[PDB]
Amino acid sequence: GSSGSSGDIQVITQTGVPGQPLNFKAEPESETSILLSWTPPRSDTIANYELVYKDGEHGEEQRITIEPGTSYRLQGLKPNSLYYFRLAARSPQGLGASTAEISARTMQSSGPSSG
Repeated sequence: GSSGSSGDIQVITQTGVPGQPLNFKAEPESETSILLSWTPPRSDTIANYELVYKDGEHGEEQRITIEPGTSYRLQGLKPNSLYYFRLAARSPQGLGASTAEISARTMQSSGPSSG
């Protein structure tokens, strides 16, 4: 109606975190596997990356322990299914920034011919 609050959470600025990677893209390497291509920032010291994925829109935001490199191979997915993905450099001092929410569609698996 009229009564307003406009009360936003006072984010905590703690200088000391890595900068989200660049050239971040996801491609369906397989029907049950997906490859991710990203570019690591200047920060050489990297523990790992956070991959928040969820089954479609009503999925669960699960995190995976990825190795501190440039790319990673994810396995164990459903065919012809949408799956969201989000990368975010993880430092031993504090979490960094998360890349743009990108999603990849698995390959269209053929039908189980009876015969």
